[PDB]
Amino acid sequence: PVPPLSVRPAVVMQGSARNQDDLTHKLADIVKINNQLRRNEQNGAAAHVIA
Amino acid sequence: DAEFDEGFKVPGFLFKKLFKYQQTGVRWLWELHCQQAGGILGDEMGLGKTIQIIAFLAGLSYSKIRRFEGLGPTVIVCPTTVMHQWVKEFHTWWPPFRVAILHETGSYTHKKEKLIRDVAHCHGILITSYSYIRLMQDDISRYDWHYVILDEGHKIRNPNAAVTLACKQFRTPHRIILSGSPMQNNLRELWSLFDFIFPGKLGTLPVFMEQFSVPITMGGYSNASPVQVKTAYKCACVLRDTINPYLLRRMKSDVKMSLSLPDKNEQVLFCRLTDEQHKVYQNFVDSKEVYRILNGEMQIFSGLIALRKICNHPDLFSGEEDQFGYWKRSGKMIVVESLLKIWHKQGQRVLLFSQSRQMLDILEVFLRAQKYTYLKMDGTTTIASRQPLITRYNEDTSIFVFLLTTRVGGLGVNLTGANRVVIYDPDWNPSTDTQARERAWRIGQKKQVTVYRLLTAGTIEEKIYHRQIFKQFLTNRVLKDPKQRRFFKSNDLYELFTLTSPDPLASSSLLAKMRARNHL
DNA sequence: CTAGTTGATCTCATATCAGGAGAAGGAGCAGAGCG
DNA sequence: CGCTCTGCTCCTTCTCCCATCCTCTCGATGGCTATGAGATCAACTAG
Ligand SMILES: Nc1ncnc2c1ncn2[C@@H]1O[C@H](COP(=O)(O)OP(=O)(O)O)[C@@H](O)[C@H]1O
Ligand code: BEF
Ligand SMILES: [Mg+2]
Repeated sequence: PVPPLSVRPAVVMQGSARNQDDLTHKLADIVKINNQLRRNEQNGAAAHVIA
Repeated sequence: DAEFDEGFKVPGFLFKKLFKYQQTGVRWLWELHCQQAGGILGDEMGLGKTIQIIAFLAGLSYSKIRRFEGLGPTVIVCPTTVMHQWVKEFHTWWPPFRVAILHETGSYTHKKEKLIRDVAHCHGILITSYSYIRLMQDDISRYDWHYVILDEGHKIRNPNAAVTLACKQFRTPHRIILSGSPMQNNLRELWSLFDFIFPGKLGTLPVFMEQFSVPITMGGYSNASPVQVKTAYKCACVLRDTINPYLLRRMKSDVKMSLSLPDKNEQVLFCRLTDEQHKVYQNFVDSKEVYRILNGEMQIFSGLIALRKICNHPDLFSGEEDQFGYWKRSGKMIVVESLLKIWHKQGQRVLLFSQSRQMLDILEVFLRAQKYTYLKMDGTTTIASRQPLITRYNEDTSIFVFLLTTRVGGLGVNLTGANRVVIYDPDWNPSTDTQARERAWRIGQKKQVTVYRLLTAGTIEEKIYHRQIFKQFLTNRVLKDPKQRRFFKSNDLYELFTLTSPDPLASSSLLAKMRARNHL
């Protein structure tokens, strides 16, 4: 379960740079590796790579 | 009439019109029908695959073979520029067919779902586009079509594109692909095509990749050790054997003598960057953005596109007679201007290709700066006018140059009225340019053709040329012979941001084949 | 009605040290029945 | 008479917790993740 935006608000700094929450960065890592694992299982990858 | 093995007759007049290899192809299509398999008409561009398909379908309707009595409702999926080319060829070759178009242009003027329904219930040929197959799979697959010919079927080459998943939803066994280049970047594309015509032959993409793609590829890198070369040769032989029954790929060298085609040249000009073009390129390779690319911080695509623009023309920094896209600022346009001058005085018609729409606009402004009469067809020109445009160019010779993007101006269109063709800018994909150059040297070309490929020497373009030579060698390893010379001209690494301006078998044939294969 | 142009939208394709305290598991083992 | 089934102890992890409220300054944070061709389509902008 990925929480809503209220639990991880993207606070705007003095300028326009929108800083993301720690939860959002972590979910970014999770989605990155999840997509990476999904393609590695779908396409050519070694068993140790998938592991 | 000509009669084949079981009950398949093709009319004598329709058959007499064909060539020897085209009737070999009609035969091959019908053995595919008999075995209820699909296949790839891989005859390279211009040999006539529309005619083999139409002749086979006509003989399928005319033979009244036995669910469907004769020919059922078939769908032909093709690039948008050739839907009306297909309709024209059907109406001249086999007029009894009802050939609808499923497109905005179309001819229907009612709900499209109604058109699909009617063609399913009167056994017509529904000619649609890949976009429509993606968009209307809800309706296109509720009707049990009899054939699913995909023209330029290499649009199915990505196993994960939505078009690919859509086209693989037809329940029918009689899947056909027309593509004179059914392998463009790697073997995954071949797997996708064969997974459409016959899902199981090549295995799941897991097995295909591990068994074929990694071996066959790793034996083409320059540094490949001999053992790994021999493994690649063995695996290529196995793959060719496996796909032999379902690929029919004739070239214009086994047919050309039997086809009365004129001579062909394929020169590659190495243009020179101008001093200002060189200065922009040097200041971009020295720019910090390239440094960020080489460190993995930023995406390579941005820098690649910037360099391609620089070699095309310095439209990055737009420098009277200094308007945007002035021809004298780019070396390739200097070469093109000289070539157009000579060819115009030689009374000849040219086919000018470009990967980029912006560069095509620059070349249009350049041609109008000259007095040359031209004609332009990119992805923005309305589809309904594209076949008229082609017809215009082919019919009246006052029009001198035909400005084309390789993506719409390549890919199945017949432009034999053209005589000279210059590929202004290379593409990463070799086959884009193969098909663009084959737009001229086709059945119907009565004059000698020469193709000019413009590369800026020592620039990104030469590297793209090396990439596509490597890809073409990997393709030739598994289409024409498994004994391909290793690509040694480079290691094809991420230093393409550097400017380097120049200056019953009886168990013994079987066992012998096994000892052969294993000894390798 | 008829084309044609123009945005928007979406698909696709290009590359390589000055804690503590308790609770839980595990292991060594002494020993009791007892098969 | 050799195996099992305890169940006691010593050690080892292992994990949790460590007053309340309040004021101020100071340094870092950047995160940036493209591009374009083609097709589709729906709305004007003319006819
Ligand atoms: N046997 C033939 N007789 C007459 N014309 C032919 C024959 N075969 C092909 N053609 C013509 O050659 C042209 C090119 O063939 P086409 O089917 O467009 O090539 P591809 O195989 O690349 O699709 C077509 O316009 C077609 O009319
Ligand atoms: F493959 Be094309 F039809 F020449
Ligand atoms: Mg064709």
